[PDB]
Amino acid sequence: AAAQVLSSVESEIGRTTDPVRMYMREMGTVELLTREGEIDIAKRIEDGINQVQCSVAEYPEAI
DNA sequence: TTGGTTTTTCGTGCCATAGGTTAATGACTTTACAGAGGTTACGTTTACATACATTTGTGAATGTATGTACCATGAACGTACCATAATAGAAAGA
Repeated sequence: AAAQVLSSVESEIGRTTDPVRMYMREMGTVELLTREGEIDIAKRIEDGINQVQCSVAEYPEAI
């Protein structure tokens, strides 16, 4: 959703081999998250860890 | 009157009687080689006490080992002198 700006950037770039500008042009796609926006990410982490632990608990020979 | 055959002495040559230095094998005798017999001072073999090493446990040096819970949201963070010409490349008008 941000490659249209990166194409116009790379049209100006004369094959820069320095990884610093390359790194801080690939990392600039995702913007800043909000303060309470990562709470839902943490809850999805909770749901994933709980699903893995339920999959372990349904295995009978783990005990 | 002169040359040459004949003849006799005489010192010289040949033969025989005497008598002495010195070769012979030996018998020497002296030196050298061959025979055993008592004595010396080592050279190899053996046992025994003590020593440096080398083999063990035990008290200290470091070293990775995982974490610390007000708030920390994009940049190079100071690099650098700018020579010269063979050979290609990506486009721009011929």
